[PDB]
Amino acid sequence: KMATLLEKGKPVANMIKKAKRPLLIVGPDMTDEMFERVKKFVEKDITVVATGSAITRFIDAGLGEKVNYAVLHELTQFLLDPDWKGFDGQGNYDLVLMLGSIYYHGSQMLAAIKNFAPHIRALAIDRYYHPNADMSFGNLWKKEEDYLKLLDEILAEL
Repeated sequence: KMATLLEKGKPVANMIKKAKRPLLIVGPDMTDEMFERVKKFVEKDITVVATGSAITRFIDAGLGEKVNYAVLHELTQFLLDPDWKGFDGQGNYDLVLMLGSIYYHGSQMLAAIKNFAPHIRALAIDRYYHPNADMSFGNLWKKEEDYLKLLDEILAEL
């Protein structure tokens, strides 16, 4: 199985709304315009976790106290455990969305979750196709605006 291609943001919003406990993982490979969208996600009914360098952006935006922090491989370890209590002690996350991942690392985490965590559905919502997600955006990086538009479709529906 390769990740089903997602071509619109509305379907992604719908899955976020239906999940019991959605988690948005935000890594360091975020353009300035991507980070404008991510600020807006922080205000939605979704748990946000920043990995590595991404945490600095949230701090400088004054959103430090509105997001979680993790080291990516450690967070992946916790996610794999079906019995992990999550950041708030109230459970694991049934829907995990990934953006801004260093591609190679994001790919390995997605493979780990696919192989070992059937309890999680994983969506890659980045500007590169991630075959290892359950679902992924395509290779949109040549025309970043197309990608921003998809993120805007998610946001408008949330």
